[PDB]
This record gives sequence, C-alpha cells and structure tokens, in this order.
Amino acid sequence: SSGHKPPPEPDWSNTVPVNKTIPVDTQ
Amino acid sequence: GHKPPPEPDWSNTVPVNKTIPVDT
Amino acid sequence: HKPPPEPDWSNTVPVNKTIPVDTQ
Amino acid sequence: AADKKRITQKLKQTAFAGAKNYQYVMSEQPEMRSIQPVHVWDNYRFTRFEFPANAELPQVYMISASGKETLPNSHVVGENRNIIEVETVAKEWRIRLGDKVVGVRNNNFAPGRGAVATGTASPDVRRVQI
Amino acid sequence: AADKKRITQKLKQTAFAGAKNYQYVMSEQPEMRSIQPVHVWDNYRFTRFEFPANAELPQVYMISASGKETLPNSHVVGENRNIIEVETVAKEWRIRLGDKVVGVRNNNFAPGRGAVATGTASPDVRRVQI
Amino acid sequence: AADKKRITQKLKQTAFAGAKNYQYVMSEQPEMRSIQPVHVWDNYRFTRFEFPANAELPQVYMISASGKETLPNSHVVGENRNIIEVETVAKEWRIRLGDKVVGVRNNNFAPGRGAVATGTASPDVRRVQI
Amino acid sequence: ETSEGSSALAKNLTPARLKASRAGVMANPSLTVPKGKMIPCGTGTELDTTVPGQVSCRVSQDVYSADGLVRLIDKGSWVDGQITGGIKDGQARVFVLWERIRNDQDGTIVNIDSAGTNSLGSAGIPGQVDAHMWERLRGAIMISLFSDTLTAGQLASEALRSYMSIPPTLYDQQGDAVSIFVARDLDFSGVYTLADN
Amino acid sequence: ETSEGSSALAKNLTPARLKASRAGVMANPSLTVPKGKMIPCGTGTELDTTVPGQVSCRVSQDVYSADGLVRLIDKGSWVDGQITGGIKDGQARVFVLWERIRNDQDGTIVNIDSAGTNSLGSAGIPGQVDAHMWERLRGAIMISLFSDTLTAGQLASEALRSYMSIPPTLYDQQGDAVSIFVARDLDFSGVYTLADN
Amino acid sequence: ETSEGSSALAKNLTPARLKASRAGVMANPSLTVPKGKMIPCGTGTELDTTVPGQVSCRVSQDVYSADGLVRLIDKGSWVDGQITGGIKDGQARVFVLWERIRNDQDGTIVNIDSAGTNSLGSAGIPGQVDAHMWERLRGAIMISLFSDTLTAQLASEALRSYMSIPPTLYDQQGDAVSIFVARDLDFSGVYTLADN
Amino acid sequence: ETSEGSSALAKNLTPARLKASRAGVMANPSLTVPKGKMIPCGTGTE
Repeated sequence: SSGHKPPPEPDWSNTVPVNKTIPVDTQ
Repeated sequence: GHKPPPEPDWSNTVPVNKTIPVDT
Repeated sequence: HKPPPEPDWSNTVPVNKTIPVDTQ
Repeated sequence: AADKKRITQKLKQTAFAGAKNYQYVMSEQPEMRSIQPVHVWDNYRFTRFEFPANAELPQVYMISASGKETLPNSHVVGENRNIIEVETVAKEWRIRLGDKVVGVRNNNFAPGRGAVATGTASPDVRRVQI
Repeated sequence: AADKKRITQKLKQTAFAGAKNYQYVMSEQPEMRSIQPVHVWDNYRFTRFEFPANAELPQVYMISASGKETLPNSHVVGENRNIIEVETVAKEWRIRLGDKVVGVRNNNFAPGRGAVATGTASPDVRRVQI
Repeated sequence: AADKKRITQKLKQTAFAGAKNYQYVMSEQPEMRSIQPVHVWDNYRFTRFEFPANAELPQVYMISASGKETLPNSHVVGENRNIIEVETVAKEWRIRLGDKVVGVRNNNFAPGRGAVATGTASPDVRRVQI
Repeated sequence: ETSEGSSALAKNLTPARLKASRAGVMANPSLTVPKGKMIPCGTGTELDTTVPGQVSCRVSQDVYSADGLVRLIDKGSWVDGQITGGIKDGQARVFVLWERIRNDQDGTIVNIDSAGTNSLGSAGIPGQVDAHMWERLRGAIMISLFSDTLTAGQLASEALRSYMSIPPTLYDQQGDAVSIFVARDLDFSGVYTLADN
Repeated sequence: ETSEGSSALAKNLTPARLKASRAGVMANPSLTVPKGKMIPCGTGTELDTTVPGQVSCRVSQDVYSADGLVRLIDKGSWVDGQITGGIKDGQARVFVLWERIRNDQDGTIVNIDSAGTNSLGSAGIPGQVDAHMWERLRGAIMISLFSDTLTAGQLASEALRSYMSIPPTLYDQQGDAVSIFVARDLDFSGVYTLADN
Repeated sequence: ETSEGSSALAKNLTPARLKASRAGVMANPSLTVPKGKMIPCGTGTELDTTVPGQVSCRVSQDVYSADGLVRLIDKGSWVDGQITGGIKDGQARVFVLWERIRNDQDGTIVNIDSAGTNSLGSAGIPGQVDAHMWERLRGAIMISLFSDTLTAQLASEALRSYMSIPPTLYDQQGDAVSIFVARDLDFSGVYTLADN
Repeated sequence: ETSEGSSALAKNLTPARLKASRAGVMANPSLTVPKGKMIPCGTGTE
C-alpha cells in the first residue's frame, strides 16, 4: 500500500463560459 | 471484502404518484 | 537532497520596462 | 409570551408551503414492494416520502452533489407517522430496509428554485438573532 | 459609539465594490454538473463563486503563484448562503466535493489592478491603528 | 519629547534617499512569470523588489561575496505591501516561491559607492549612543 | 464455612438490578440540534496522519432543529477540528474530533465536540493508506543481501520487530465530502429566536 | 455478591452522559482572525531537521477577519517559529510550531502558537528525506566483508539495532510555499479599529 | 461503574480548549532587532567538534532594526559562542550557541543567546565529517586477521566498539555563516536618534 | 478526562517563551581583554 493518488483533475476537452448571464452584486 | 448494500434495478421504472398527494 | 531550481538565463531581459518612483 | 410562542409554533408547523413537484419515478421490482412509497414529492426545499399508514418505516438516503449515497436529516409527519419529510431536496434517492432497496429519481430537480431566506422552514416565520 | 460601530459595519458590509471582471471559463464534463457554479466573477480583489440557491456547497481551491493548488480563505454571502466570496484573486481555480472537480480559469487576471490601500475590503472604510 | 520622536521617525521613514541605480536584468522563463518583479532598483544601500499590487509576495535571496546564495534581512514598503526593501545591496539575487525561481542581476554593483555614516538608513537622521 | 460451590451458584443467581428510566420532554426542540443528526461537510484542509494536527471543513447544507422547522447550523459555516493520532495496519480510516462550528455571516459559534464520519455516518474519515513497506523493510533487505552475498531468522525476527515500529499513514484529499455525527444536544436558545415573518 | 457477569453487563449498559452544548456568538468578528483560517507563507530560512532550531516565513498574502471584511494579518509580515524534533523512517514531513507574527510596517505582533502545514492544510511541512543508509549500514558491511574474506546470527541482529539508532533527516529549500493553520482565535481588538474612509 | 468503552469515547470527544491570543504592538521597533532576523557572520576560529569549546565570528554586514530604519548590529562586531557537544553518525552539521555580540568601535554588548546557522538559515553550522572508520575498525580487523591466520561474537562486540567512538566535524576558519536571532534584542538603553 | 491526544497536541502548541535581551555597554574597553580574543602562545613544556 504505497502512497496516495491525488484528487481528480478536470477534463477540459469541452471548455465553456461560466457566465450565461451577468451576475449582480446585491449591495 | 465488505459488500455494499443492493442497488435498485431500473429495467422497469415507473411513476411514484398514481394520485396527487395532499398536505394536510 | 536536491537544491532548489536555478534560473535559466538563455533569455535575459531588463527588469525595468519603466522607471520606478519612490512615493516617500 | 407563552401564547406568542404557541402561535408562531403553529404557524411554522405549517410550511411545506410552496409550488410542489410530483415528478418522481422509481425502480419497480416485485421483491421490493414491501418498502415502496405511496407518494414522493417536494417543495423545492424539503422532500416527502409517504408510506402506507401501518407499514413499517424504511430508511431513506440521498445521492449528494458529490456522487455519494449520503445519510440526510429528516423527521416524520402525519397522524400515522408514515411520512418522512427529509430536510433537503435532491436529484436521486434510495429507500432501504435490510436488503430491500428502492431507487427514486427526481425528474425536476431545480436547486435554485424554491429557496426561502427566512431562517426557518416557513416563508411566514423568521429566525431572529437575539 | 455603538451607533457608530453599526454604521461603519453596514458601510463595510458593502464592498465587493469596483470594476468587475466576468471573464471566466470552466471545464464542462457532465458527471460534474452537480457542483458547477452559476457565476464566477471578481472585483480584482475578491472572487465570487455562485451556486444554485439550494445546491450543496462544494469547496474551492486556488492555483497559487507557486504553481501549487492551495487552500485560500473565504466566507459565504447571500440570503441563500450560496455564494463563496474568496478573499483573494487568481489565474486559476478548482471547485471540489468528493471526487467531483471543475476547473475554472480567469481570463483576465490582472494582479496590479484593483488594490485598495484602506486596510479593509472596502474603499470607504479604513483600518486604523489605535 | 513624544513630538520629537514623531518628527525624527517621519523624517527617517524617508530615506531610500540617494542617487538611484536601475541597471537590473533578469532571467525570462514563461513558467516563472507569476513571481517576476515589476521593478528592481537600489540606492547603493538598500535594494527594492517591486511586485504587482495584489500579487503573492515571493521571497528574495542574495548571492553573497562568499559565492553562496544567502538569506538577507528585509521589510516591506508601500500601501500595497508589494515592495520588498532588502536592507543590503548585491551583485546578484534570486527570487523564489515554491519551485519557481527568477534570477536577478545587478549590472552596476558598486560597493564603495553610496554609504552613509549616520547609523541609520537616512542621511538626515543619525544614531546616537546614550 | 458455607459451601463454595453453593455460594458461587447463589452469586450467579443474583442479578445486578437495572434502574427503570423515566421519559421526559425536550425543552426547546425548535431551537436545538439534537444528538444523532448529521452535519454534511466538505473538508477545506487536506489530511495526512503522519503528524498530528488540525483539520477544517465547511458545512455543505443547512441543518435544521429537532423538529425540522428551524434552520440552526447554516450552510457555509466553518468547522475547525483536530486529528491527533494516526492509523494502525488494518485500518483505512481515522478518528477526527470536530470542535467548533462558526457561522461567518452571523458570528454564531458552538462547541460541538463531535466525531467526524463518512457520508453514511460510520465512524472516522476514510482515506488512502500508505503502508511504508519499503522503509519498513529496507534495513533487513539490505543487510540480508550481504548475508546472501556472504554465502556465494534472528535477524528476520528482529526485522519484524522493526517492521512494526513504523505505522502506516493515512491521506485524504482536500475538498472531500464527509460528515459529522452530532454527539450532544446543541442548544441555540440563547442565540436565535422566532418571529413572523 | 451479585453476579459478576450480571455486573459487567449492567456496567456496559451505563453510558457516560455527554453534556449538551450552548451556542453563543463571537465578540469582534471584524477584528478577529478565527481558528481554521490559513496564513499562506513563504519560508525565509532553509530547513534541515538534523539539529533542532528555528524557522522563519513571510506572510504571502493578506489575511482577513472572521467575516472577510477587515485586513488583519498583513502580507509581508514575518513569522518566527521552531522545529525542535526530527523525522522518523516512514515520514517525509515535520511538525513546525509557528510562534509570532510581526508586521514590520506597523509593529503589530501576535503570538499565534500554531502548527505549520502544506499549502492545502495538512499537518507539518513536507520535505525531502535523507535516509542516511550508508552511515546506517557501513559498520556491518565493513565488518562482514572481513568475515567473508574469512570465507576466503547476532552481528546482523546487532546491525539492525545500530541501523535504527540514527534517524533519517528532512530538508526543505528556502523560499518554499507553505501554510499555517490558525489554531486559536487571534483578537486584534486592542490594536486596530475602524473608521470611514 | 459507567461503561469503560463509553468513558473512553467521551474522553476522546473532550478537547483541550486552546486560549485565544491578543495582538499587541512592539514598543521600540526602531531600536530593536526582533526574532527571526539573520546576522550574517564570518567565523574567526576554525572549528573541530572533537573537544568541546568556543567559537568566534565577526558580523559580516550591518543588521537594522525591526522596521529597517536604524542600524543596530554593526558590521565588524565580534560574536563569541560555544560548541559544547559533538556530532553523531548521520549528521554533517553541529549546534552552535552564539552568546554575545560586542561592537569594538563602540563598546555596545548584547547577549543574543542565539543558535548559529547556514547562510540560508537552517539549523547548525555545516562542516566536513571525519567518520574515524579505521580507528573504529582496527581492533576487530587486527584480531580477526589472527583468527584467519589461526585456521588456515567478536563481530557483535566489534559493532559495539564501533559505536563507542563518534565521528567529528571540522569547519575551516573564515566560513560564511549566519545567526538566527532567537529573542528580541532591545537597544533602547544604548542608542537613540537625532537629526542629522 | 480531556482527550490525551488533544492534550498532547495542545502541549506541543505551547512554546517556552524566550526572554528578550537588553543591550548595554562595556565599562572599560581600553582596559579589558574581552571574550573571544586569542592569545598566541609557544609551549614551554613538552
């Protein structure tokens, strides 16, 4: 039982904008 | 080793609500 | 023990693209 | 007041309020009928699992955002103690007792809908910091 | 004064102030939608990761100047406790819960822009050494 | 006096005074940009390493007269805490954070120039033995 | 001088009487998070049991009162806890003491002093085991390699002794989905109250 | 003379009752760095666990108050700490006690007495291990090489004993990116206050 | 007679509460050399850990106050220290206690009672190791050479004898070396400030 | 009955605070041979 496998890494094959709409700061 | 509890078989999947529930 | 990396100087470049100012 | 604590408490004991979702499906296996629910539905906040009035209560697990089956919190409601109201909403669920399992899937999981910002389960009672 | 402490506190509870940046992209993998954010943006000082109102909060990590994934500091904002405001800004991010991960990249990381020299998160409140 | 201690202190808080040297070059490796300085310059006494306002502060080391890389003493200046003023001057430097490294070379190292015999960093304040 | 056999039997026929127990009622069910509820959490800190230390996680989802009607442990709260011992061979999970919940919107703090679990509530955070076999074996291996090259049990018994002196260690990634079993009633009476609307 | 079996069982049915716990509220959330927050640091001093001694690092980025609104631990601050023991075989990281943060712009000092970590929060500073195998083996090797050149049970067991008497040591380069888990609430109330603007 | 299992678990659920800590402010930052600063030094005396004794070094470059504004430990000052223990197998550096700094222009003295280091700040002065293998082996070697010539245990006794003599460390005179200031050093009573 | 592990860790987080030190000045520097100076010598006795 050697070591430790690190957490997953994202797959970027398909990369995409986060903001489908513009967020608002409610203060 | 430790075997996990059963998983459902979905071959036949079916609606839950044969009628509409009411909140009393 | 392996020491920390050393810079690669193949491409050496001026630091100051503009002249800094002392704001004191 | 003691009378005020009573009114607020009753008021609150009423909210599973809100637009409801009924869009639930389940695995159908004859060996598992003994723990099947009669109704599953939600509020977009809490989820109700309803079992026959005198049936034994099985236990319910959620599939979390993390992908793992997870133990949620929940309380029973009803005169017959046959409705498990889970304090949470989710895409997918497991109903278990012993080696019996029923898969229950929510066909309209819409996190993002249905929040209340009240500090309680109710739109009409609010948590206040003393 | 107690009333002065209250005004300053409210004033301050308002700054994520300043020119905003919305230029963020993310990996898109269907297994990982359950922890995808609805918005990510910044102030050039702090970065907001917004999730659906009732979604479980995943955890967020930053890729530091050093090249390493790093645990930053952050607090939640919003009526629905669904926005993670990280006390820092960065070229690259990871969102994680269990074995789900979503990469998030800042296409306009401009350290150098957007500092405030006030000692608080706000341009309008300042930290004063007694 | 308390007012005298305050004037002397302010006066002193102003010397990085003196003819300046800007003749610095650095290794340029794209993997190391995240810790590169925007400016490096000196006084012939102290050396300033200036980083973008909201960048993470990397650490700085000097190549001593002995030939060895060496940990010097240094404090940060600026409203943005983004300038490291090393309390010494040197032919050569390393900037390091994690496994990132930037070599910085001084093309006009002139020990011998720029000393002040005042007992302080400033030409205008002097250390006095009580 | 009564018979020993007789006494021993008389003794074994004499039970410890258990005390009956009286039911009562919980005082503030709308303002209490009671024993046995789960607080789902996502770890902030990575975890490695090589050196005792501290851990954090942030509450993943709201947790409501004993009756399910009042939100008391808020999503986004930070929890600080400690991992102060390590693991033994045959273990793939470690005891974790979660100490305080701190709501960062609000300032509400409570010492929960409760044990960390799985997502399904069993004891200890699961992790990845590093058995350190090579380090636990290299001495004996190297030595015997001479003994062998010296040619063309007690060492072995000493080896196993040395093998047992170094423990395996446990790792678990940052951001893991994990839970807390509430060990004791958590009373929010002195902090929250209720009002319409 | 009640039955021993019976008593053992009655005892095992008698739990230790845990005390309920009362929530409260944190006093100065805008002027406190609370438990569990991370102070990212870059090491000034190189580190070598051969001889116990001291370490420094300089805070890498600002750390804000409990509510995120006030900058309290300033980027650029120096932290002094100590590494007073070493590593054992099967370990590649070491316990680090960070003692005080000193703001060199300002003079604010606070004794954080907190444990160093990774960038991702796990306990102890990772480093590069030197197992000192040669020094741990050369005696036996040399000796047996004669015993063999006499080819031309307990030595080996003595060897392993000697092998265990010297520890591996850990090194970590200067300028490493590393972190500090704040162990205890840090109250800046007596030092900073707030004003517009 | 409450359950032992139950008690053991309750006890493991009861943490030692850590006290909060209050920030304060340093009294004379322009007149103090604070913990953590480095004093770069060049050793006067050669060093050899065979016999416990003393070391000296001369401050290589000025060291300024907490805020960087006042020169406090002057270049050219002499530091006297001690090396009172040796090295073990598996070590190539030794603990060094620097005791007093003495400015020979001025007379200022301060007991720094601080640990010597590398130029990069890690603990102990590095040096060159002499393992004394021959001396640690010659007995057994000589003896067994008869045993060999006799026939044409001891080994376990050998290793025992092998461990009774330590390696020793040497470091050349004039080495570039440092001191980690262990405790705040207050010059308040010795120096003051004036223009100009 | 607080946790042993918890105590052990709390104890390891509690440093021995070192006392600050005050500089002074040497009384008779022209009439003192101070620590650290060397006296070169030629042995008389074997």
